[PDB]
Order: sequence, then C-alpha cells, then structure tokens
Amino acid sequence: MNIFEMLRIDEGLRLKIYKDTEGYYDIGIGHLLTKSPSLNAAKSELDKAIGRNTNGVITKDEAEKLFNQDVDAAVRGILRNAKLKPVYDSLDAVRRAALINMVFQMGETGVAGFTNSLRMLQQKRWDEAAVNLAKSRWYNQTPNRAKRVITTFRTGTWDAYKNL
Ligand SMILES: [Cl-]
Ligand SMILES: [Cl-]
Repeated sequence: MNIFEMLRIDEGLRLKIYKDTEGYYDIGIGHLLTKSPSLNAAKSELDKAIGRNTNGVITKDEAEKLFNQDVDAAVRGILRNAKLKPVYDSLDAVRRAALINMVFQMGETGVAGFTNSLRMLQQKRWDEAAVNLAKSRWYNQTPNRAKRVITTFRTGTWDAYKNL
C-alpha cells in the first residue's frame, strides 16, 4: 500500500465531472475543480486543467496525471508549511501517508488548524491524537474515511486499508 493506492481507495475514480461530498465540483481522483455552483465554471476550470476542450469528460490517463500533480502538490505544501513540516518530519512512513491524505482532502490550511492533534502526533501520543482528531467536523462529515486515516495514525500500519 502506498499513498497513491490509499487515496485512490478513499476518493475513487470518476471520469465525468461530479459533485463531491460537500457539493463542489470535482473530477478524477478527488481533483477539486471549483467551489462555485456553476457547471460551466467547472467545465472551464477543467479544460484549463487538461489543456483541451474536454466537454466534462477525461480519460484515465488524464485523471492519473491530475492525481500525480495533486499528490506532489500536497507533499510540497506540507514541506513548505511551518506548522506541518515539523510534524511530517517527525513521523514514520505510514503515518506520513496519513498526514498527506488529510492535506489532499482538506488543504494545508485546514490541516494546520488541528493544532492540538498536530502537537500530540508530534509527541507520539497516538491514542490521544486519535481521540482529539475525532472531535471535528471532518470526522462527523466523512466518518468512514476519517476512521481509516485516524486508525492509520493510531497504529502506524495499513490495517484500515487492507481488504479494500
Ligand atoms: Cl490543475
Ligand atoms: Cl466517509
């Protein structure tokens, strides 16, 4: 299992513009196009992202390309963020993948806001961090997904994902 495989399980794969859990427009493997309510705004961002008149549809390759850019950007965003980098550098490989998952999902800014949890993770207080992470809108909105990432941070293993 690796980050790619992990996120591909959590986000799925759709080749046509779709609404995410929050009502925004995405395409591919959780690639956010626009937060705006217009399908046109979305088709426009989409063609601009792919570099061609897509007409709301892309291929698998195209989806994977966006995905690759999105993971890379997540990592790069963690590394340039003053609150995140330290956390990330203190973690083992599996748990680093759990932090990238939350960043890809919610943005660097969103994550950096989990101040108390970040500190606990940094301290290696697994169970405490898990309980703290759970007290969030994130967990309440997408509990199944949240449970997987939290277990990942709690255990340092890919158990929540083996079987999927
Ligand atoms: Cl893009
Ligand atoms: Cl969920």
